[PDB]
Amino acid sequence: MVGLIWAQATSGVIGRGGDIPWRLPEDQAHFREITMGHTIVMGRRTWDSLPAKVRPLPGRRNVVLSRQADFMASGAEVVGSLEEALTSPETWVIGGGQVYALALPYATRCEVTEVDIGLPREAGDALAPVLDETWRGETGEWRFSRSGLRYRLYSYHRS
Ligand SMILES: NC(=O)C1=CN([C@@H]2O[C@H](COP(=O)(O)OP(=O)(O)OC[C@H]3O[C@@H](n4cnc5c(N)ncnc54)[C@H](OP(=O)(O)O)[C@@H]3O)[C@@H](O)[C@H]2O)C=CC1
Ligand SMILES: Nc1nc2ncc(CNc3ccc(C(=O)N[C@@H](CCC(=O)O)C(=O)O)c(O)c3)nc2c(=O)[nH]1
Repeated sequence: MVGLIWAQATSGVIGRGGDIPWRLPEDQAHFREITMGHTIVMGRRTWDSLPAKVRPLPGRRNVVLSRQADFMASGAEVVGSLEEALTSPETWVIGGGQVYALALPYATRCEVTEVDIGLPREAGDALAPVLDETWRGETGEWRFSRSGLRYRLYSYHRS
């Protein structure tokens, strides 16, 4: 089972300027709950974007995709291909835009947070993959974050 997990603005934006363009602590706790105890796979940029305090993310086997054969990330397994990254039975792909797109065909679950923030797409943003009609989804109820932003959770699956 390969799953993808991400949070997006309604527009599809997931990243800008090498970071995530909003604050939503409740969603980050959700991320931890889903991923804890599993292998997680991410692109090198997403690894770079993790706060030092949680790089690597604790309690998870951190796998990082890079085309730099020499790249080393403390506490992570650097691999050069998606094939080498997807060897664990349950794997969560945690981004970013490039790696979500790469892994989408391999995935049978998506755990998606929609963030109700006005954030029109800009050139060079990182974007969420678009889920087509092969996916079946359940839509959760809107909640307000302590940050003031409304958000909701989707669970998608395809067999
Ligand atoms: N809101 C959310 O849920 C999330 C948001 N983000 C945001 O996403 C953005 C980063 O996404 P993005 O810029 O797309 O970069 P990624 O995180 O997807 O990392 C891309 C890097 O992965 C490596 N890579 C890509 N394709 C391959 C391949 N086929 N084989 C081997 N290595 C490969 C390269 O590393 P190298 O260059 O070292 O070769 C490439 O530069 C940031 O802004 C981050 O904050 C990230 C995760 C979740
Ligand atoms: N839905 C959803 N998916 C994501 N998938 C990938 C990334 C990449 N960026 C991340 C991922 C995790 C953290 C992080 O600090 N996580 C900690 C703290 C958890 C907590 O605060 O309770 C942990 O998991 O232990 C981060 O600072 C950036 N983000 C999200 C995201 O924000 N939302």
